[PDB]
Amino acid sequence: QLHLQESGPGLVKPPETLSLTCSVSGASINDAYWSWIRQSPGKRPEWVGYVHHSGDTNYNPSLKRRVTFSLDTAKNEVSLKLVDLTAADSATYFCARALHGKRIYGIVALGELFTYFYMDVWGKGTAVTVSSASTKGPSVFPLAPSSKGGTAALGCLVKDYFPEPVTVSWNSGALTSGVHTFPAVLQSSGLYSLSSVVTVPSSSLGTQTYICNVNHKPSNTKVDKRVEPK
Amino acid sequence: SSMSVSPGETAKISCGKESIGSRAVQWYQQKPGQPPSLIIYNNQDRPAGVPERFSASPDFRPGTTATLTITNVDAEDEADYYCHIYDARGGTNWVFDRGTTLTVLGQPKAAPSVTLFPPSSEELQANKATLVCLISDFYPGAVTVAWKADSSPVKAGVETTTPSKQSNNKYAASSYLSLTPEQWKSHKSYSCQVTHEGSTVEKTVAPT
Ligand SMILES: [Zn+2]
Ligand SMILES: [Zn+2]
Ligand SMILES: [Zn+2]
Ligand SMILES: [Zn+2]
Ligand SMILES: [Zn+2]
Ligand SMILES: [Zn+2]
Ligand SMILES: [Zn+2]
Ligand SMILES: [Zn+2]
Ligand SMILES: [Zn+2]
Ligand SMILES: [Zn+2]
Ligand SMILES: [Zn+2]
Ligand SMILES: [Zn+2]
Repeated sequence: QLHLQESGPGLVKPPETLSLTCSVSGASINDAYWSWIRQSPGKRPEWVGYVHHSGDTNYNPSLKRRVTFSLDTAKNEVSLKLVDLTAADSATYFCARALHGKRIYGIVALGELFTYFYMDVWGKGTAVTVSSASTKGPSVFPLAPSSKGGTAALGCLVKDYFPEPVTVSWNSGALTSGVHTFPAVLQSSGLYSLSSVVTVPSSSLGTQTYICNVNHKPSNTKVDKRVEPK
Repeated sequence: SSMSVSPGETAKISCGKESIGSRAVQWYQQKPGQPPSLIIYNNQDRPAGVPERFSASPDFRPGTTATLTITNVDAEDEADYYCHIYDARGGTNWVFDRGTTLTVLGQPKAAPSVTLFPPSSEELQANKATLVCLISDFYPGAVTVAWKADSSPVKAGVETTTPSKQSNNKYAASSYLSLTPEQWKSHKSYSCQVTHEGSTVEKTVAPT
């Protein structure tokens, strides 16, 4: 009946530093080895380190200087602490229990063996974003359809905003069909960007109007833009 | 890395580079919206709970590759697979190595629809330029994306999103390219090239 649960701040503006906790239920923190792991979307899982109350502890060379773990008996809790943050520290953070074994391939007295770890119980992880930017509303540009399938495609480029989220609709929500609204990219600038598109009968571009409606709550901004053939 | 099979069949998966010293290898499975879970440790041993259709290769000698096998594949086997390698001679890895993204087919295959937009004159007055490549309705859910200028590779100044699931179980994605107005004018064309499963689609725009 072992069970783990992570907790963290969410967004962090970096002169500050990151502090995370993990609640353990069904065992005492002095009965095992504990691990932290991190993962960016689309990327491979990365191993941060491990702690034992004996003091057999080690950290990944990638970030060894800025990270430390500690143990609190009264709360039955594992903790992580990282300093000097940049935007590449953004990830999902997992905590786990590390079991250990020995691989023996010759004569023990000649040191023909080594120690390895494997992880058998994990938490659901906590999402952390690091950003040094200030709130900013979007600029909105038109993606015009061509005059030259029988169908045309048109839309809105929603550019340079912070932070997420943004809602987008068409003709005050009276056009729900043919619409693909895509999720955003993050530039080296620090702000986001996304786009929205509709495909339409090209035999109606002279009689019909299309207007996208953008709404960005964190800056109290609303925009309406009409998209036209060239 | 990408792979697809039909229910009832057998999957074989390689991972990492060839051995130098004696090995201890661990394998890990990860479904959509979940933390990794453990399926093999110490090269061939199986933790309790794990079905017997999963099995892996023992360590016998230098020069070989770690390999995982799933017999009688069920639909719930759809996942990402990772391995974690310890080698007496090569040292300890701190990042998991990749096996594959594994799809268990329930539908016909479908090629991507692609659309490509030049930068508006509104944007050009603001002293900026952007190309936008939108990709929709493909299955299974993996593609690669390459940008080309006249007939040369680009690489620098590109951002591309992960695939995401539409409400009819197909996938979509996006790519962007950043330009100075002077760069946009001093070439003859630009292309967006999308590869699904060894097949390629291409769109092209011009300043004129
Ligand atoms: Zn002790
Ligand atoms: Zn020991
Ligand atoms: Zn559609
Ligand atoms: Zn980038
Ligand atoms: Zn409105
Ligand atoms: Zn490797
Ligand atoms: Zn070879
Ligand atoms: Zn062995
Ligand atoms: Zn080693
Ligand atoms: Zn295809
Ligand atoms: Zn389209
Ligand atoms: Zn050039």
